[PDB]
Amino acid sequence: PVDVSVSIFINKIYGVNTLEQTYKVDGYIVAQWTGKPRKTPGDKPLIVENTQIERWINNGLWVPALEFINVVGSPDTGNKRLMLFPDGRVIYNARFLGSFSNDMDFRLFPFDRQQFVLELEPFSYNNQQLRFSDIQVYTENIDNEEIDEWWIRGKASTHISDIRYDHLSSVQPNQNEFSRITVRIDAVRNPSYYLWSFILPLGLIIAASWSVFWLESFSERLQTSFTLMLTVVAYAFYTSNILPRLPYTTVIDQMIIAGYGSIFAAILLIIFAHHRQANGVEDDLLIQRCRLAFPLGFLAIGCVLVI
Amino acid sequence: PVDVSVSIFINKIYGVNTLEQTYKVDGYIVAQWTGKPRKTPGDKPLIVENTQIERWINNGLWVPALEFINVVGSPDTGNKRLMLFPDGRVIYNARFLGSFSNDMDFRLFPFDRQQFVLELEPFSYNNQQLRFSDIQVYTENIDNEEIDEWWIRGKASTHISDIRYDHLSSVQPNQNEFSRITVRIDAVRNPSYYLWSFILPLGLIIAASWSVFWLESFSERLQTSFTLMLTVVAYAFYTSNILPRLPYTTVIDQMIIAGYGSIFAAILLIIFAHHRQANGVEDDLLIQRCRLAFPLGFLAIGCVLVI
Amino acid sequence: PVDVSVSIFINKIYGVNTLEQTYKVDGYIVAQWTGKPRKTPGDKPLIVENTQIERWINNGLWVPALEFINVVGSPDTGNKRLMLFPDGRVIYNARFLGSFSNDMDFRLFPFDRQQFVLELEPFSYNNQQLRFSDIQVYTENIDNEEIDEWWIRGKASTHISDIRYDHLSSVQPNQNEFSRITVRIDAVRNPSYYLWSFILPLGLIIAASWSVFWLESFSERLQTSFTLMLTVVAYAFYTSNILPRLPYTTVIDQMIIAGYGSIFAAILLIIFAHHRQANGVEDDLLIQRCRLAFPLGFLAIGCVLVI
Amino acid sequence: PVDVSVSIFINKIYGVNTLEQTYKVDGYIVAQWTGKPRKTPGDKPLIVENTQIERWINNGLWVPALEFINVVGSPDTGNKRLMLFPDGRVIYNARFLGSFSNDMDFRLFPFDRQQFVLELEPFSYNNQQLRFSDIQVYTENIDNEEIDEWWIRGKASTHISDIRYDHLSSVQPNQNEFSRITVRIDAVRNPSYYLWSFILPLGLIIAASWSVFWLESFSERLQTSFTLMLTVVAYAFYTSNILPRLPYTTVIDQMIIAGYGSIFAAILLIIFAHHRQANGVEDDLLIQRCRLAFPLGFLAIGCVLVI
Amino acid sequence: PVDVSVSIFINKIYGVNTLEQTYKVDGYIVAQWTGKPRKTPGDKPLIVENTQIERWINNGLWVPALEFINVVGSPDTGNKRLMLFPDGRVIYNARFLGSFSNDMDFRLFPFDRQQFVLELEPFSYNNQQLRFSDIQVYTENIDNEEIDEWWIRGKASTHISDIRYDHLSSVQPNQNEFSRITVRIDAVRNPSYYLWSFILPLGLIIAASWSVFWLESFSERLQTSFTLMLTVVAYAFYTSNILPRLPYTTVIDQMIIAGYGSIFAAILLIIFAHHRQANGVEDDLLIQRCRLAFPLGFLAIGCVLVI
Repeated sequence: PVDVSVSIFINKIYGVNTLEQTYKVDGYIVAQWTGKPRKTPGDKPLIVENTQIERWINNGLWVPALEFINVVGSPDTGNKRLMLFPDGRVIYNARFLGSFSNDMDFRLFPFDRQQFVLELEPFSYNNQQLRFSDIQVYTENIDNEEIDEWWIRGKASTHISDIRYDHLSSVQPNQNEFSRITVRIDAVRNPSYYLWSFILPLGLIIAASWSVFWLESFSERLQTSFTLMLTVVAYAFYTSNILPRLPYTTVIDQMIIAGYGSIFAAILLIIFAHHRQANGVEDDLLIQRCRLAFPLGFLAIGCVLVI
Repeated sequence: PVDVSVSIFINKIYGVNTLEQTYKVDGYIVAQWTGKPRKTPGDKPLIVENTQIERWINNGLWVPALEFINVVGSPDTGNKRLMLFPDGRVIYNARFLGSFSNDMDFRLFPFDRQQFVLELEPFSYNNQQLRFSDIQVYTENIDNEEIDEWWIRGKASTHISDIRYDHLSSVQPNQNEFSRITVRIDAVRNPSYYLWSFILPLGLIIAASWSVFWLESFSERLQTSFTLMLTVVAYAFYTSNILPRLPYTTVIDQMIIAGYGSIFAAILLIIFAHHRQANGVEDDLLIQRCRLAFPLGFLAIGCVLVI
Repeated sequence: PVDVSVSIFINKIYGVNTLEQTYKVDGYIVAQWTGKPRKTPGDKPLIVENTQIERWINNGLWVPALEFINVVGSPDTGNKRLMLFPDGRVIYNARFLGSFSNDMDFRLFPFDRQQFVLELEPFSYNNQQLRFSDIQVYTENIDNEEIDEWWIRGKASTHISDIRYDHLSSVQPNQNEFSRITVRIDAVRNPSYYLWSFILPLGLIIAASWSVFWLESFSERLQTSFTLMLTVVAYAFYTSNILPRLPYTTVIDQMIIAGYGSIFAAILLIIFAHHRQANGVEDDLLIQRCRLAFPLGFLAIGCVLVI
Repeated sequence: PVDVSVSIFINKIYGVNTLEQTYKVDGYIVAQWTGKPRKTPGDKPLIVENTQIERWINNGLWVPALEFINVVGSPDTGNKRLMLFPDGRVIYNARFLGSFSNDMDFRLFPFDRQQFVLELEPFSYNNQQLRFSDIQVYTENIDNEEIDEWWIRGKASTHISDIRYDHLSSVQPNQNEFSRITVRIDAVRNPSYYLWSFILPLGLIIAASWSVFWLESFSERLQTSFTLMLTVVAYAFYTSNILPRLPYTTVIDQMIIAGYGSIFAAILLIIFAHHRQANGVEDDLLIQRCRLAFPLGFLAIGCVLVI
Repeated sequence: PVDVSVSIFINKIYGVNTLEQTYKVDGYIVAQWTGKPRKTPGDKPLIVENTQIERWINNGLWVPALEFINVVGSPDTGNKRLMLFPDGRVIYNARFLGSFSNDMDFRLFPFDRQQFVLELEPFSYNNQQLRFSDIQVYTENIDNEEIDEWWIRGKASTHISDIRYDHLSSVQPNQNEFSRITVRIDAVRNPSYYLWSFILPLGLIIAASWSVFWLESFSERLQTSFTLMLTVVAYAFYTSNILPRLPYTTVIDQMIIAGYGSIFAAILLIIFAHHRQANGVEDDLLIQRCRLAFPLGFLAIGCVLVI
């Protein structure tokens, strides 16, 4: 059972695809195991770069393929390197840039909490053939959080485990529990842009919506909300065009519907005040003057939308 | 006639292109057949990964090319693996991510029922040369439906069949019935986002559109519906920018046309009310009070879209 | 002069690029020619798939490169196959997906008539060396016309010709008339979508534009025409953002100009009526009642533009 | 010093990238030079296609690499062909699609004059080793300019020159004047689409903007210009979203700014007219009748833009 | 420790990705070192182009892989060349196009000062094996600044240094200090487009926003600011649709927020004017006359952003 030691170096995690639930990761893989002692030129370890690695394999060098389980497509592999030591040991070092998959929940945008995951597992060798001895991940990140889209929080989380597959080859003794490495990097979204450029003005839009009750005439009260209605649509447009596409409603999407709700509610109330009367122009002096009622009733509905 | 057993493992179905009628599928293919017994090291199966497979083929290993009939372009092949057994049997395992084609009807969007199809067929070997014995498809997906865009319903539809080509090679006896595996996975679109962020507020727009008749003056009644027209255009725009591009009208597209219609009808009625008179400002108390006539008359247009 | 038989199988024509005058074609090419008889294992036809073809070419197998004259870039080749018959004949079969170029006029969009073209020609062997004997094209298409963007007219038109190049190598006898196969597929755009979702609502806009004349006051008449102006711009935006990009104006584009024209023309009349007087407020009783003049005057200008 | 004759065939120039100053060219390069006499099969010239050229190079065929100096990235090479003559001469033929760079000034859009340039130069061989004897360029183009985006003007300008590099290897005699072929093709933009769908309606907007002075009331005069301002915003949006992205202002971009100014200037006067009084509402009968002042002052300021 | 001299030629820096913090660089690398003296054909230096370089590596030619540290993905390599001199020395010349990463601060857009960086490091050989002797970078650029998006300032900054890695093999002597070349190119953004087409009219919107106080009636004063609000919304959209996406607010983003604030302040003031009274109709003749108060009160808040 060959013991394989892994070391992952993470350079950059970028380009999150919200729709595809995807993120790109650039870095290096280092895999080490001990083989049969070799005769190296001179006696210091022998270096075999890119092209030449295949040539060594053709001569029977065992270099096991390690698969990125949760990779989308196949990674762009940069430089490959084999370091052959005379005492037997082998070090496979290669740089990669890959597109990775993971379950991502974006409901509480733009205050989402995400975790970037890497899953490594031998493609052909089961737990009894190839075994992951240990793994350390180096997240060589730091500083300038206010410049980056994501703020990495913890340090790299690591777990070597054994994955059992129920439907495999015509093999029955016990060859089915491949050993799998799982790396986890926690991150939080930089909410600064969405607060100041979306939440804030949306708030002012919704706030200024309530100012329709301070209008004197009914004709004024009603027609203005059509302009106000037209505003929320215009804002829904600007929102939807810039925010990331998802198959569900976010906090902001809820806020927009709530905006649509306030205006349509105002429309009903304004009409109600005017034509529900006991003479003709009896605009319910108090209901037309609900100028504080549903702004704070909106603060009640606002606190429940979070609940 | 070589009997081949196939097993498909579906990891991810994502990235639907509505216009090209395209969807992406990531997974593994496993194909197995029994060859002439080989003498493997020890007696345990011999493993051959990626690069080395080609070399073995040059030495006379028969590894049949299985074509994905309904693939767009050529799929990204990840790791390749040949498992050679001493008793003869051969197992081909490879990871793939491909863009596949299938007829997709998006008329009743966002309430689609779609089906993702895979069609496997040997590229050069007919039914009498190579025949598909059986296939099981493993959709190891489950849970968290409200996070994913599509909801997979059944397990997997499977069908091995024989395709006759009328125009083929220089063969006339019977080399023309290639065997095809056809895998079908049914899915329904997650309508949650589109209902709350598109359907609902559109309804309120159309709803509030009719409130233009509760205006007192003729000028108020008329001028306001222009703002209302401008509202539907703005909403039609917001719709088009976000929704999937199609070469036909959807339910949503139809609602928008209906929006244009309701406003245009009111325009006609409002002008009519004022100018259908025996003096000049005889605004027909019944027609200016079509405040219940065509709002629920629109519910007839709504039931006709359902019929 | 080697006689070559060609068969093109068209699977899907999609992805028309309006600006580049380009369309994507997925399908198979089959080329057959008769060489000197071979000794195949047994006597059974020999099959050579992908990788192995190059090995045969290195050993002196003549497989002429057949170039797609009008392809942009180089096509995505799927599976390749050499079928070598013992009587001599050789069959090259390969799947391809390519982006093809052709002159495309989109002026009378969305009512275009286009034709999808393929041009095959030997890359290195002239007519006296290699000549295209015959070609059949199989467009295994039919049905689902109102689900698809294009309606195919013919089945497939073909023309084998000899292309004379006037400026080539320092060769003078007669080596310059390469034989070319040209396949043509006629198609018509399904204008239904653009009619209901673009032509129609634009029409309602222009129509309701004319309703500016049923307004009483001058201030109403003029101020309303500014909201009307803003609506057409809103529509111009919505149109261009969704419709295909071209280097010229379409039928839809002209309607938009016509909308702008009607309103600016209306602006001129409305101002004219008020200030062209014999007192100050003598609004010309007939010119203010141009409520029918240019609605049918636009239908006159509209019907003349069709000429 | 090997005399090399080159012939460039241009099939298609498309896909201008305004920001990157890039354009795509599809075509063929043909290179001919005379080597030491060969003994060819039969005695007529030998043809070598794609794959086989590398094999010939491995056995000592000198095929010099010709670099596209102004290519961005590395070109899509189609078919390669070596034609080996017994009298010595060798003819290299290959099809290419490449993205080329050139300084492109788009200031006077959509009335650009552009020139598409190709620069060819040997990668490793200087003027005394390899020299370009002559070059002819064939633009096999013609007809239907009103169908294409760019109108090719000239035929093709040609220039073989000697390029001196001052910093190369530690080499000193005179090995620094690589011979370079420079192909230039002039073209003019088809302004039809931009004129009718952008210049004109923008023009009508700016013109009709001035109709703000024929309004009676101050409130009307002022409030209308807010709708007028909102229109230019809408138009700026529609323009910029469709127009090519640039790092400078175009003619059309200038038109838009001119619109903002016309409207803001109107706002200032309208406020000015009103509060510059001998009572409160004494609007200077001539300043309210600046209905002719700055419309023709706009044509005076407009012609200065030509200066 | 092999002394390697490097020379980078920068052709084009283009395509900045604001979110990914990425820029594309086209150019050449030249690497020179002295090997063991060779016997070259004739006696003049031997040239080895593209394909043949691998062949030399197989026969034992040491050609060290020099890795681009801050490269995203793997660069597109154009022509490769090995120049082998008889005295021993070897020169590697290769053209490259790569996407590079660097910390990029875009806060003060469109007035960014950016620096484009290249980082070279040997992939497999440490400081005691391979040492960077010296490096010169040639940015053969100059002139035509008003045409390009970025204005290159310096002549290019250099830093040859030694990077220590702390976590590698079970190696203890001193092999962990790879030598790294870092090239820096300073650049400034061409702000012209964003000033005239974004900064300028946005200011006019804000300026004209204040003109709401020159309105006489209360309803006019209040209702007009809703058109004004909708305009800033309209403008926020146009800004966002054209300007580059970032995870933080820029000056322009701030200008828009300043607008939303200015208008909301007016809404509150206008409402305040109307209802804070000692009679009923005391619309503060003085506070409605803040027509100069917060135009300069906005200039007080505005000048604070410079400090």
